[PDB]
Amino acid sequence: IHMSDPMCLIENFNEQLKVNQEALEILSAITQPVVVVAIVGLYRTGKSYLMNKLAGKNKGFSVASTVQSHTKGIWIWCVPHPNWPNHTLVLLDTEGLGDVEKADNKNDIQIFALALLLSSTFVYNTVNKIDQGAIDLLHNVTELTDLLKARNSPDPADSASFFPDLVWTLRDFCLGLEIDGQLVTPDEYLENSLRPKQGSDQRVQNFNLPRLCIQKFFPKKKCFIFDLPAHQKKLAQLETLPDDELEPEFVQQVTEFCSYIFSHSMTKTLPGGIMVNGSRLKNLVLTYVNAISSGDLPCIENAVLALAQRENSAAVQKAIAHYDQQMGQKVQLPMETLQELLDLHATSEREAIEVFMKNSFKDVDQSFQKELETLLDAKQNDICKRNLEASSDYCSALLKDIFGPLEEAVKQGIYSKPNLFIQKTEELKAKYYREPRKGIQAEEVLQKYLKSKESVSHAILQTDQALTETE
Amino acid sequence: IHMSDPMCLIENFNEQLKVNQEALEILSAITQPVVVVAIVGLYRTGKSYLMNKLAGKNKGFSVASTVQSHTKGIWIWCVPHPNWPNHTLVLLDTEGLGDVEKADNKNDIQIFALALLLSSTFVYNTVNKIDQGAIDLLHNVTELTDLLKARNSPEDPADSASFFPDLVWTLRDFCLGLEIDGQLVTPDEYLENSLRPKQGSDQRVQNFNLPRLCIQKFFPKKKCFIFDLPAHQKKLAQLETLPDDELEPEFVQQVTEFCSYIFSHSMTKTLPGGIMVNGSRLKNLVLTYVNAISSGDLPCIENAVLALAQRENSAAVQKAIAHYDQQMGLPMETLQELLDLHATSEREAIEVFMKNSFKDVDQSFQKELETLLDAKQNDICKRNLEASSDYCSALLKDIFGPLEEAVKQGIYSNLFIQKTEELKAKYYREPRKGIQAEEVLQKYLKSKESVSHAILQTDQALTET
Ligand SMILES: Nc1nc2c(ncn2[C@@H]2O[C@H](COP(=O)(O)OP(=O)(O)O)[C@@H](O)[C@H]2O)c(=O)[nH]1
Ligand SMILES: Nc1nc2c(ncn2[C@@H]2O[C@H](COP(=O)(O)OP(=O)(O)O)[C@@H](O)[C@H]2O)c(=O)[nH]1
Ligand SMILES: [Mg+2]
Ligand SMILES: [Mg+2]
Repeated sequence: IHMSDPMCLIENFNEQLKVNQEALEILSAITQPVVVVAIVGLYRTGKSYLMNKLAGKNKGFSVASTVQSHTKGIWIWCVPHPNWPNHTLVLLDTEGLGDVEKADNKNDIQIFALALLLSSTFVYNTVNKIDQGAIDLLHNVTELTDLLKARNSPDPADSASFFPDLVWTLRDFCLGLEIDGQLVTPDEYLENSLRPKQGSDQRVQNFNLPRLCIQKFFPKKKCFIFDLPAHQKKLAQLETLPDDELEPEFVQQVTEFCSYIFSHSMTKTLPGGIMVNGSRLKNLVLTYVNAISSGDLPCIENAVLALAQRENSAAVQKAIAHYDQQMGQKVQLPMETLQELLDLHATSEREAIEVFMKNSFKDVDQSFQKELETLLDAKQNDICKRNLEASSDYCSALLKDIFGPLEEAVKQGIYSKPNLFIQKTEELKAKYYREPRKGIQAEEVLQKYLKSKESVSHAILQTDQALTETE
Repeated sequence: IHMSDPMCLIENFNEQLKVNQEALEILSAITQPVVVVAIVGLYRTGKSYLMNKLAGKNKGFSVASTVQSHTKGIWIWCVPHPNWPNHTLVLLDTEGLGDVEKADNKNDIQIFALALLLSSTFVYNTVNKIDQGAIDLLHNVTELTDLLKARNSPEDPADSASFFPDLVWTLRDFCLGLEIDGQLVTPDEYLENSLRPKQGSDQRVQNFNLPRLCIQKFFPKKKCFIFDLPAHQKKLAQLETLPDDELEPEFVQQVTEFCSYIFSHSMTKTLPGGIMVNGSRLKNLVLTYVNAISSGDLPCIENAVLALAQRENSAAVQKAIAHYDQQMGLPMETLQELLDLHATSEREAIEVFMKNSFKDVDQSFQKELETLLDAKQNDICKRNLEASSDYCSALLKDIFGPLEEAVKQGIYSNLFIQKTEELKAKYYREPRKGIQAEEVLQKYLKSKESVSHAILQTDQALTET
C-alpha cells in the first residue's frame, strides 16, 4: 500500500528527463488524497537529512558528507500521513542546485520548477541567512513556472492560487534576530526581507520586482530557524546519532518544523475543485516532464552573452546618434554635387562605426555591427532621395518666379506683335542658370518645363506669321 | 605615517559612489610601494573579522552579529608591511553582496569591480563549499571589470589579465569531506576540480566552460584555504573579543596559516609600463575608476525575468511585423481603403504581439511598435500617390499626345476647345486611377492654359484674310 523505502521518481539519464515507471506504478496505486511536500535548495545543505525527519525514520533518503553532490533527480517517498487519517504524505527529495561539477546547469531550474508544480508545500532550504540570490532564483523560477503552466492549460481562481505554500528554512542559524534595534521572530525576519519598499520610483523598481512576484505567488509563508545540530566533527554520521547526542534546541526545532508540516500542509488541488490522488499526481508528473522535454520551459542564455547583446544594442544606438548629429556638415540638402553627399556620408559612417567599436562588448559574429551597417545604408538612400526632391522643389520655385511674369505677359498678348519671345526666354534661362545653390536636378526641371512650353512657342510663332500678312 | 585605525575610502552617498577626501589624502601621502589586499563576498560571512586578522589586531574594521548588513562602501587601512621594510600593506574591507534590504543591487557589482581593480591580492570569501553561483558571479564581474578597464585606457602591451590580482578563495565554516570520486583532495585540488573546464568542445559543455575559461584566463595563480567553524555557535557574536583558547584550535591555526601565505606571496601592485603603485598612484586609480563608474562605463547585471521579457518581447514585435508585411497580398481605385487596410494591418500586428508578449513594462515594446507601424503606414500612404501620378501622367501623354501634335501641325489654326473637352472626359473615363487623377490633369491644363489663347489669336487672324 505505502512505501517502506523511497524510490527515484525522476532521473537525469544522460541529459534527458526520465521518469521511473516502477515509482509511477506505485504512485498511481495510491487511492487516498496526497499531501505533497518537496524540498529545494543549494546542494550540501542537509535536505535529505531533514526530509527523513518528516517520514519519522532515522534513515531513508540517502545522505553523504563529501564535497560532491549526492541526491540526483527527484526522489519519492509515499508514507501514511502521521496525523491525518486516510491521507497519504508524499515526500519529494530533490537534487541540490549549484553543483559545480554538473554540466547541465539548466536542469537545476527544471528540478526547481517540477518541485513547485508537483507539491502542495514547498520547503526552500537555505543556510545562515536570507540571501538576495535565493530570493531572485525563487523569483526567476516562479515566473518560468507560471509561463510553462499557461502553455499547458485549456473559473475565477488565478494560476497563483494553486502554487504551494512556502516554508523557508534557515539552517545553521547564528545571527541575532534583531532589525533596527528591535528583536524579530523568524517570520518577521522573512517578511522584512521580502517586503516591497514603499512607493513608485525608479530607485525601487528592481528591488520590488521579485518581491511583488513572491507576494503574488506565495501569500502563505512560514519561516523556521535551525541551530547547528552538533559539533562539526560530528556532522558526518549525523543520522547515526540519537537525539540525545544532538543539540537539544535542534531536536526541538526539527520537531516544531515537522509538527507544522503535519498540521498545515494541504491536499494538493487542481482547477475545478479536484483533490489530487496518486493517479492524478502521476498525470501531473507525466504532463510537466513532457512539457519540459518539448521546450515549454523558457531558457535564458548565459548572462555574459545577454549583457553583451544589451551593450552592443546600446552601441548601435549611440552610433546612429553620432552619424545623425554629424550630418550637420551638410549645410544644404540642395548640395552642389552628388559625390560630395556620398563622401560626407562615408566620413560620417566611418566615424559612427568607430564610436560603435568604442562602446561595443564581445559583438560575436559582428551581428550587431552588420545591423548598424544596414542601418547606415538605409540612411544613405534616405538622404540621397530627400536631396533629389530638395533640388526639384527649389528649382521649380525659381521657374515660377523667373518665368511667371513671362507666362502672364504671353497670356495678355505682348508677343502677338509682328520670334522675340524666344530671344527673351534664352536670356531668362541664363538668369535661371546663374542662380547659385541649385541641386543636381536643375537641368531636368528646366528641360521638363521647356518641353511643357514648347507647344506655346509654336502657337505664338504661328500667330506672328498670320498677323505679318494682314498689313 | 600609517593609519592607527581604518577609514571609509568610498561611501554610498544616497545610492551613488562617493570618495572620502580625507582618506584619499592620507592614502596619497603614502610614499612607499603598496601591497593591496581586498576581500569580497556575500554579506554576514566574516569578511571584516578576517581582515582585522591580516592587520594583526583584535579590533579594526567594524564587526557586527545581527542579520542586518554592517560594512557599507569600501574601507581602507594603510598599515606597515609586517615583513617587508619600506612597504605599506593596504587592506580593503568591502560591503557584502546580496543584502536583502539594499535597493541599489547594482552597487554590488561596482564594489566587486573596484576591489578587483584596486588590489594586488583578491580574497574571495565563501561559506561551506564552492557554489556555482559564486563561480558565475566572479565570471560576470571579471568580464565587466575588464570592460570597465578597457573603456578607460587611452607599444607591445602586456595582457590585461597580467594586472588582475591573485585569487585567494577562502571557505568558511568548512565541514564536508575533502574527497572526490573516492580520492582525498587538498583544498587547492578541490578548488581546481571545481574550476576545471570539461573536455570535449560539444554544446553540452559550452555553458559549463564559459565561466571557467574566463577565470582560468584572468586568475592563473589561485589558492584555496579552509576554515573550521571558529567557535561554539553561541559565542560567534563575540568572536573578536574572545581569547584563542575559547576558539576552535584548528581555526586559530588556520587563520595564522592564511595570514602567513598572504604576507609571503602577495606582490606589490603594478601598472602597465613597469610602474610600481604607491599611495599617490593608488589614489589616481581610485579617482579614475570611481568617476568612470559614475559616468556609466560599468554595465549592470539585470534581473533574469527582465532579460527574458525583452528577449520574448523582441521576438513578439518581429512576429507582429511579419503579419503586417504579409498583408500586402498599389493601383487601387480608392484612397480611403489605404486607411482601411492600414487599420486592419496595424490592429493585426498589435494582436499578434500581445499573444506573444511577456511582461511588457510601460508598454515600451508595444508603444514602440505603435509608432513603428505609423511610419509604415505613412510610407505606403504617399508611395501610392507617386504610383498614381506616374501612371496618370502617362495617360496624359497617350490621350493628349495626338492633340499636342495636331497643334504643332496647324489643324486648329473654336473646335480646339471642343476636342480638349472630349479628351478630358476620355481621361476621366480611364479606369483605375488614384487621387492623382485630378492632379495631373489640372496641372496639365494649367501648363496648357497659354496655348488656347495663341491659337484663338491665330484663328481670328485667319478669319480676316
Ligand atoms: N551544518 C549542517 N550539516 C547538516 C545539517 N543536517 C545534515 N547535515 C550534514 O550535511 C551533510 C549533507 O547532508 P545532505 O542531507 O546529504 O544534504 P543535501 O545534499 O542538501 O540533501 C551530511 O553529512 C549531514 O550529516 C545541518 O542542519 N547543518
Ligand atoms: N560562522 C562564522 N562566523 C564568523 C566567522 N568569522 C566571524 N564570524 C562572526 O560573524 C559575524 C559577522 O562577521 P562580519 O565580519 O561582520 O561579517 P561581514 O559582514 O562579512 O563583514 C560576527 O558576529 C562574527 O563574530 C566565521 O568564520 N564563521
Ligand atoms: Mg541529499
Ligand atoms: Mg563587517
